Amino acid sequence: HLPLIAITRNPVFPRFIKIIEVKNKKLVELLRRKVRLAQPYVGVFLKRDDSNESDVVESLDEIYHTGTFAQIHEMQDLGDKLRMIVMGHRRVHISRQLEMVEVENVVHEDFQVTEEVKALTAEIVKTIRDIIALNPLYRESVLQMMQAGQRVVDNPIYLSDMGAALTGAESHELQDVLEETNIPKRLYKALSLLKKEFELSKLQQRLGREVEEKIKQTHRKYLLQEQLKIIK
Amino acid sequence: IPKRLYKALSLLKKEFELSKLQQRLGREVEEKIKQTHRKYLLQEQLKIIKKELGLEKDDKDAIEEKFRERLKELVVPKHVMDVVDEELSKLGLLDNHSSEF
Amino acid sequence: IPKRLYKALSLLKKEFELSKLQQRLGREVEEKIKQTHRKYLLQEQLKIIK
Repeated sequence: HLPLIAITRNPVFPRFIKIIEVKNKKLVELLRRKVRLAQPYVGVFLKRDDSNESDVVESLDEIYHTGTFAQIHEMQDLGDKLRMIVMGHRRVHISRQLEMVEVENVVHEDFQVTEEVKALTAEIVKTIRDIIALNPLYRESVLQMMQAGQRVVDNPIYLSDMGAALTGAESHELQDVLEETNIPKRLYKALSLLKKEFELSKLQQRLGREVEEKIKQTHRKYLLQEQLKIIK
Repeated sequence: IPKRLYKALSLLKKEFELSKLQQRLGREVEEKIKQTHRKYLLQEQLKIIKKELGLEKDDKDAIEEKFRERLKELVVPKHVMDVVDEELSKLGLLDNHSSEF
Repeated sequence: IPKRLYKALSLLKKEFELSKLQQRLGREVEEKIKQTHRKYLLQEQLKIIK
């Protein structure tokens, strides 16, 4: 029941530490007004097409109905005066933000047989492992800490979200995956997103080795011609 | 001995069958994503051409862009236009600092 | 004895600054060469894709 925040280009994927550094100075007044609460919290939302900070403060329809309530970690202000840390813990999809009413409709229906439902997880983690091996993005200690063989994945949906967060697809695609209600449908799209990044990555590696090997085919023949010259 | 041998083989068969049906569904997903047009892949490379450097300064592209938006305004003919286009190709061949540049 | 230690140490620091200056100068010139050829890789990638 707080006025909307100026997210200012900061996606907070579920189970993914993130930082928010809004440029406006009117939000610092609200951040200083909420230190009195015993259980403080802050929400994180996603922006609609054609981002505009003036529309966030002018109108309240721009922000998506989805929200991510969470608890604060610690304020710092090392360099800037507005450096808050954010995380994605409590997802919400407001029925009507304009008319804030909210409800934790965090559906996670699953069929009784949960045996063949983890076969897709194996493909998601092997494809993500191949994305970080052929296209290394993040550290590999996090993958060894949270393994699928440890039985510590109390929220498979959250771990799948953690895996789908590695994709660089525009925010809209993430919103589209969030709109999906069935679990295999969003997982199928997440796998598709993973391959979608994979195509670009494989293209980039082929292009890099191609240009580099072309440079070598240049200079190696120059080494041969240089040998020719010196013998001449 | 024959029971353990067949059950072990069966375990390999069924686990491979799960991996095979899932891998086939994934190959089909790969086919449906590969349906994405080749323009998207070449467009990714097109963005890579413009996103290797940070700024537009200290380059022949800068001058090429001011003169080329010019070219777009003043309605050049097909001859002089193509002649300056091929000459601009040479200017691309020409060095950033050469005295002839 | 502490004065000779002071003067000898002063000589050590005097050499240490000049030496560090020479290495900094060398790495700077070399990094200019690296940024040259690396930007050549970027412009070459631009060429090949174009």
